[PDB]
Amino acid sequence: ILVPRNTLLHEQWCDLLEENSVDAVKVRSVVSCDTDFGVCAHCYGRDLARGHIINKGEAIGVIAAQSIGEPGTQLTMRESSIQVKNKGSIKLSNVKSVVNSSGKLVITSRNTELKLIDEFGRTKESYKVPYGAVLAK
Amino acid sequence: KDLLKFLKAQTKTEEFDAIKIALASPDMIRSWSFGEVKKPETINYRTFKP
Amino acid sequence: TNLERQQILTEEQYLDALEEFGDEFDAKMGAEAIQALLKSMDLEQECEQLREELNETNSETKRKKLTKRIKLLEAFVQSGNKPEWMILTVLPVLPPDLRPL
Amino acid sequence: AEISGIVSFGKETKGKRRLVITPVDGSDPYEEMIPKWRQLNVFEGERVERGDVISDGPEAPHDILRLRGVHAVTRYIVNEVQDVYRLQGVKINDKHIEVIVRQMLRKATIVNAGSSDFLEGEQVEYSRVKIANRELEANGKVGATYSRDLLGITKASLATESFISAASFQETTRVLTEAAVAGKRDELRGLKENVIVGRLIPAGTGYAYHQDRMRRRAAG
Amino acid sequence: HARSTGSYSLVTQQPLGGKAQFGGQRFGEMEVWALEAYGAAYTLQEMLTVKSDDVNGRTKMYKNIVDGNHQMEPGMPESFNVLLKEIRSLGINIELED
Amino acid sequence: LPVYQGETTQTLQDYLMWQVELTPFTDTDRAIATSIVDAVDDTGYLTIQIE
Repeated sequence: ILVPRNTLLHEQWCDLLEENSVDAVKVRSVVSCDTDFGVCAHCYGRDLARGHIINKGEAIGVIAAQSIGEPGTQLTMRESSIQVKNKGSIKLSNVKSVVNSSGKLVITSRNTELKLIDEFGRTKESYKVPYGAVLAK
Repeated sequence: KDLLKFLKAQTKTEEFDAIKIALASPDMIRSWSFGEVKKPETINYRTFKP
Repeated sequence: TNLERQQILTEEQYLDALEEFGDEFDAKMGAEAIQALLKSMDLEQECEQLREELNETNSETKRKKLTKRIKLLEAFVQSGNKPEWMILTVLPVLPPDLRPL
Repeated sequence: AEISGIVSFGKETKGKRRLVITPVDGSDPYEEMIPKWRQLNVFEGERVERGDVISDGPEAPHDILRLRGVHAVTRYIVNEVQDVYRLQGVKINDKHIEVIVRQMLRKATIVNAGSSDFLEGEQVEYSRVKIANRELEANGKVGATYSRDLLGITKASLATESFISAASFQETTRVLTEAAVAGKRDELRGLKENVIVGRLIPAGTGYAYHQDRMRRRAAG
Repeated sequence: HARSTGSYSLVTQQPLGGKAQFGGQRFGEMEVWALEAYGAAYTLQEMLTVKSDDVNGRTKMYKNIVDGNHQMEPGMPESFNVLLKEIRSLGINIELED
Repeated sequence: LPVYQGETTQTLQDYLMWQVELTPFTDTDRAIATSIVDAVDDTGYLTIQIE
């Protein structure tokens, strides 16, 4: 185990989990805070001038809602190439393999997506390919 | 009027809670209105009165 | 008379109707026609009929616009508002301290 | 499509367009009318399985909400948003994005009344409160099948509780009529309601002010 | 330009205008929402009761401000009464229960 | 519009009342002063006698 059920990622678990090569974070969140009114603060946080979680009654949408509206600096009025960044694996992720004319396995599932594993679960890219994909390696 | 509460009676505010909105029928139109209108003149220029 | 209760009977049509059926076919052009027309729009039987139809007569169009009627009915009911009130009768006069000069 | 997933073809000419229905038997086959306008994605065998796959065209919002769901749909939304934010160079916290969603997808759509009400368009949260209060307490059997419906902004504003609020939103002439015919009540629960009213907005410290006030009002 | 007791209007006992007869500004909505971000509840309370049209409120306020009492008496907004009339002016029975 | 400029005024007697409010006064004192104010002439002379 790396962490408890109820804990707030203060500062040091960051390095610890980065060591564990754990990239997915299952957390309770907005709405996911089952609260019956707004959200439970257990799924809300601090993220602000208080490094301490927002106190009760916190109007997060207030902290929001202009948070987006600030971005008024926006803009208006508007299969063959696969490249590898570092060392990695194939990681077809449940791609159907079929008998092929050449010395490889065909792709029959339309859901094919690769992944490159260099040294840990951390990857470089996906480089998904169609059913016309042929495994060169 | 004792002139102390009659002056004092002017100012008070309630809870007023749970403001509602619903339709209305003319009997209460008579009720709320302290009167009904009859003439299209508003004031005089000869004496400048209601 | 062979005229629908809510039957559009044009002025010439109304004249011919009064001539033919005599004083039997009531036809009007005033809004008070509507004043009555809603004043005689019972909610209970109408809602029961709409419910029976939507439960029975169901289609891509029959399931719709009928429960809409049922819902408008249930709303005007549970509210308790005098519906003919919406066709108001008594008109207030502006308080001049609002409607100033 | 998610009913009976083996590639098919046919209904090239019907009341609909070319290749209207290409469903399979599967389990409980459904009649999926496919215009098959630009191109298709029909495969030879095991073309698909349970769930929905993109055959052709950009995705649609209700599509992800209804078939994909939410937390994944929330993921898709947050992705599509932080993408432009990065293309802008913004620094935007995503708890914001989750909040925006939490506003957006309410009034879940119901096929089963579940002894609650035989209609459509109820606060998914109100649905949940009712489901907890009735299924757990007395009738677990009173199960209302509800489909969490995502709602867009330009209307979901109208989904407001205090007729005081939402009144001006863009207009209210109809809304005033609606409040009336509804016999509708503002209830002064909200912040904008308190504001124009000028009452202890359950806001800032006024959270506690309205808190003690509500404690009194339950007492009365 | 500044003014501490500016002309509350005859209509809405609203400010005279902008320095027009020692008139003043009108607050900003984005800012007021930001103020909600403060949850500056007393600030809002005075801004709409102390800092609104209130003859019955500005009077007691000036009296206390002289008196060093340091309190504000909100009562009830009068623009509320005006709109409530406009509702009763429209086809609406408008009232508030207890 | 319905309001245009919509600015109220003192009309003097209420200006006197403004000072009376800041002046220390009792309920009977306020009532007597207000009654005195009620029957007041434009010239600023007392319309009714003390009696």
